[PDB]
Amino acid sequence: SFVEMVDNLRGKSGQGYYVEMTVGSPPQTLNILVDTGSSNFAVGAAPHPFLHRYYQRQLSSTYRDLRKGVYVPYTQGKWEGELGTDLVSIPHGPNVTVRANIAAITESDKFFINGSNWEGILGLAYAEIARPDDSLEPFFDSLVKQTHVPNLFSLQLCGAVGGSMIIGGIDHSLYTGSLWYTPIRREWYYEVIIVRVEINGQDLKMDCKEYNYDKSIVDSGTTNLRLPKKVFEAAVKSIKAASSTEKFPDGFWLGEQLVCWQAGTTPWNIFPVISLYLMGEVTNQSFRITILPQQYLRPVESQDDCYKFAISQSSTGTVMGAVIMEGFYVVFDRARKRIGFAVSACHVHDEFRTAAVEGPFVTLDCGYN
Ligand SMILES: CC(C)[C@H](NC(=O)C[C@H](O)[C@H](COc1cc(F)cc(F)c1)NC(=O)c1cc(C(=O)N[C@H](C)c2ccccc2)cc(N(C)S(C)(=O)=O)c1)C(=O)Nc1cc(C(=O)O)cc(C(=O)O)c1
Repeated sequence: SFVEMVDNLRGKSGQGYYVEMTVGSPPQTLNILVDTGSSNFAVGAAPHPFLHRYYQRQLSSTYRDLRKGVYVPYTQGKWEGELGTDLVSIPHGPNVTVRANIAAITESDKFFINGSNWEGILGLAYAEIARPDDSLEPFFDSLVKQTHVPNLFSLQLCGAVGGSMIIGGIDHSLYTGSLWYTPIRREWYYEVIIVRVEINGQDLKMDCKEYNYDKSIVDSGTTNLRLPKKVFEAAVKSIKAASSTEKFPDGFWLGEQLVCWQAGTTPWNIFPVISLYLMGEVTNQSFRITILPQQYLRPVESQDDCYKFAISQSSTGTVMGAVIMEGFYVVFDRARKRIGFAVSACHVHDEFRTAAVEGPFVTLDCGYN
């Protein structure tokens, strides 16, 4: 109903945002990771060193085994298991219950995270990247087909963890400024197009096709801003440059090690802002999201302040992870093939620089084919 949905996501810093859900009759309560970079609904369905609870199909008078197996590889970990359907509802979501495909995770490899407090994954992307193939209708597609929930969801992910997932519409009480929309290039991943990248106003000077080699995606279930080999080296080089007045292990830039400062004395100001120019809704029109250092230096667990560098290389294209999403209010407007960004209530405060969604701007394409 909306207020009912605000603050429906928890997580522990750096381990992923989950929403509560229920599967089966009687209802079984599970914490489910919100993942826009995939398309399978899947829950642990067997004991595991990291699972404090799981799905027990036999205890469901509504479970229908589909007799198929399923394997899902992510960048990070992987799992396989048993396909089936069941009844699913979201306590602090809309007031509906839907029959949806469920993958019962029977074994997994580096998937579950110790102390993460979630036990499954909600893949909110399109059917074209469902496993085993696009015949396996994704939870959200079931939701819209089986009910009146509009084809739309929004994600307010908070840092410094909580946030909100508004299913079915836009809660205006949760963002300021205006919504800026970028076209979903193609309905598989949420694919978007980056037309320009700026660091403290310096242009990276690359052919805009490089920012999107071989795709750019918006993915609530990846931690980092991930950048293509070329773009990444160029960005690091500029962030290193602008902060060389300090010392870092040269593995810190690969994320393997931390940097520390004493409480309240982090030199935030020597870390540059990053600006991503996303393609607009009209010809030759952009807009930008600006990303503060408080966003790409993730705070990591003595009473010193320590940070991981949360920008990493990728060779499967750009991924606008939690790093990028945490500032902003993000609208996945499926009905209109577009992704909106506005600044969030829980945005990063700093008495000098602000994260912002701003525009319009102009340019003269940038997609990889
Ligand atoms: C099946 C596809 C839809 C699949 N989609 C995805 O992998 C993207 C998802 O968002 C996928 C889902 O989430 C997972 C969370 C886990 F804990 C484990 C895990 F395995 C996954 N995420 C990731 O792969 C991922 C998660 C994380 C990560 O840390 N996630 C945690 C839970 C999190 C923490 C804070 C905020 C939000 C989430 C990190 C990364 N990085 C590589 S990183 C270090 O940030 O740069 C990646 C995919 O693209 N698979 C695939 C991968 C590759 C490849 O990279 O090698 C190649 C292909 C292919 O066939 O083309 C297909």
